[PDB]
Amino acid sequence: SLSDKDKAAVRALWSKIGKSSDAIGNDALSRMIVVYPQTKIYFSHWPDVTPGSPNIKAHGKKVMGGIALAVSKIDDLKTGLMELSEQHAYKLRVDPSNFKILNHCILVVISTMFPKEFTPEAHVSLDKFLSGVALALAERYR
Amino acid sequence: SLSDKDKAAVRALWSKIGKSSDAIGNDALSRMIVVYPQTKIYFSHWPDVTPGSPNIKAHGKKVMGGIALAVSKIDDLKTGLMELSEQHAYKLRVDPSNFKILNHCILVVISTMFPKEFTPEAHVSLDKFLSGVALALAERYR
Amino acid sequence: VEWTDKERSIISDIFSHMDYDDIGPKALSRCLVVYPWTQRYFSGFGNLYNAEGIMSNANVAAHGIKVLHGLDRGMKNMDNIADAYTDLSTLHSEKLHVDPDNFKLLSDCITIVLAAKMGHAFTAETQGAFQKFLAAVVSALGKQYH
Amino acid sequence: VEWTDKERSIISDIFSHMDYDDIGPKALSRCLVVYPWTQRYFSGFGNLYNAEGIMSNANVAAHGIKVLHGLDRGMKNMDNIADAYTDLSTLHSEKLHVDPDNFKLLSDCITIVLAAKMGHAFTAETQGAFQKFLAAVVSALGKQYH
Ligand code: HEM
Ligand code: HEM
Ligand code: HEM
Ligand code: HEM
Repeated sequence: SLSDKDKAAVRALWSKIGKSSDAIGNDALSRMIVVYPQTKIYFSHWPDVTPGSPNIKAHGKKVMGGIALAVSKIDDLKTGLMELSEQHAYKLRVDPSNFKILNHCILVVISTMFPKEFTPEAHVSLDKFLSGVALALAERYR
Repeated sequence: SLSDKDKAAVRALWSKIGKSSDAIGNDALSRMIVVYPQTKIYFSHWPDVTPGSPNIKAHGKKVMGGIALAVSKIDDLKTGLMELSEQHAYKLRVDPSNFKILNHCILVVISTMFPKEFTPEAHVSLDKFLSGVALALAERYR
Repeated sequence: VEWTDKERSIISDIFSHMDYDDIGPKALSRCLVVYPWTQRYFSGFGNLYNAEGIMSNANVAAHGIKVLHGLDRGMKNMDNIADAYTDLSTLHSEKLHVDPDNFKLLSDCITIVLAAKMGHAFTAETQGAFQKFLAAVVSALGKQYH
Repeated sequence: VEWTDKERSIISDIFSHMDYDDIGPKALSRCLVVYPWTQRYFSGFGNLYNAEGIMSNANVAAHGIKVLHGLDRGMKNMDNIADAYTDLSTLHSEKLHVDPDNFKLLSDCITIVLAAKMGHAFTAETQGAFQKFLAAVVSALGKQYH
């Protein structure tokens, strides 16, 4: 679970990098589809699962909107994401394993984009939080 | 998280298999070091790292006693196992990934030993529970 | 790669007495309730609403028996497992769009179902040899994914 | 495995511009605070008690430098990576007794430090190439375990 320290760390970092969340998302998803090719199967319903694609840029903006929501619900992510979870659970049926993948791509994006901000202390608490989100999303899987 | 349904399934199964926890523990930890040999590094300080040995019979009774406790604190694994959790962090320093491995081996032993009782529904609840314990053990690591 | 002769005997033993018509359904039904997202690929099958339905769904039964027989090529091809699933892997990758992580999960359900059936005889060394095999096949199935 | 000329060239580029004195410390320090159980193997180093101490620890710094140089054999023989780490893999298991999963954790930290440094330059294709190499090395180090 997230500590007060953890909680203060994600908020200060989210407070710091939140401006460029639209770019963070596009780059993360891009990275996901290119490095973890297996993940494209979930976007086969699209005609163009390609880096920076028209559509790719969109779900990316989508995903980081869910990350910012998660920051604002950080004291009870499980309740804060019941809707997000019902969608990947019930509607998309995305293996939780991929949440892990995306998370590693997200750390890389932010590390590239905000190297001074992404200290090892920012990292461990942020990694604690993204694992925290993944489990909230898994909430209605089984 | 565990539903009231999930909590119920874990309680009735333990009600059933609880007596043979010593057989589960021996068998599980034994299986563990044989099929995933790399986990024996955590027992590198011991004189008898092999299945059935006094010590595997030893660390076995304890581990299932932790599970027995976990069943007892099933409404709050986090609070219930903080005692054990700080031990594996600071005292044992077990990489949590190995919890996944142990959790698998216990599911397999219980299937050998209680094939009638270990139905898919019980399975999903128990797997959810052991993940829940695995998280609880990770509580004090970082 | 590499296999010990005993590893060879174990796998040959296990398969030689495998009741595929029994083990298949139970492993694929089992997988569908403990990893419910795997139901995503069996739309046309029908009911995946509750555990009961799944466990009494004929289509799933027929499909797990098929997926279990699938393993045969690999067992009858111990030193060239990747080549034996290259097409199966393309089938799984380009035609059906299955996420390869699910391969690991069904394997685990198979391990647990055989374990039930084999009980005490499912020794740790037996387990290791079967899992190593199930592991090779899954590396093979996810190969043509990209 | 199979290497594309682009991958060879990507690995070559990255290694050619690597500041081992800067990356090594930072990647090792990062791992010790992000996956604190890795601290188990570095008793003698001194202060490993919190992030500050770790990140100003000379012992830690020097060992991050050795560890990264540890990849040097690898990319300097892209087709025989498995072989090149046999001896290191034997040391890590029989003489140091380190859990192989930790190689993954430190691999990711190396990757994340490289990214900060390289920023915009760490394209996905660079990340895929770089991760592909490190996965090769990691498989190699956990090879002599049993
Ligand atoms: C950081 C973790 C994640 C977050 C915060 C997240 C969030 C979201 C959000 C906010 C939506 C918008 C709903 C919609 O599009 O209808 C969405 C949809 C979707 N997500 Fe995720 N998601 C995450 C992980 C994943 C992963 C790992 C995958 C694939 C492997 C995935 C696949 C999808 C798909 C396919 C859609 C629907 C496509 C569409 O927009 O029509 N998600 N997700
Ligand atoms: C189901 C999860 C587990 C539970 C409930 C559990 C529980 C326990 C308990 C109750 C103790 C006794 C220590 C004390 O009370 O002072 C213990 C010790 C220990 N555990 Fe765990 N454990 C689990 C998983 C693991 C795993 C996966 C490993 C490594 C692969 C591990 C390694 C150890 C070691 C090395 C000891 C100390 C014994 C010695 O002196 O050699 N544990 N564990
Ligand atoms: C041990 C791992 C597996 C083996 C050996 C295996 C084998 C097979 C075989 C032999 C077929 C028949 C192809 C045909 O119909 O021409 C098949 C089809 C199929 N498999 Fe797999 N499979 C495996 C894992 C999976 C998993 C994990 C999933 C789902 C997550 C899956 C989903 C499917 C689907 C949807 C079909 C097509 C149904 C049909 O036959 O009409 N498979 N598989
Ligand atoms: C990419 C992964 C890694 C590589 C390439 C690597 C490489 C090396 C190298 C080159 C040495 C020096 C041995 C000699 O003097 O010949 C070494 C030693 C060592 N490694 Fe690793 N290593 C890796 C990961 C790890 C991890 C993750 C840990 C534990 C957290 C670890 C623990 C150690 C220890 C304890 C030593 C011995 C140094 C001493 O005597 O204090 N290694 N490793």
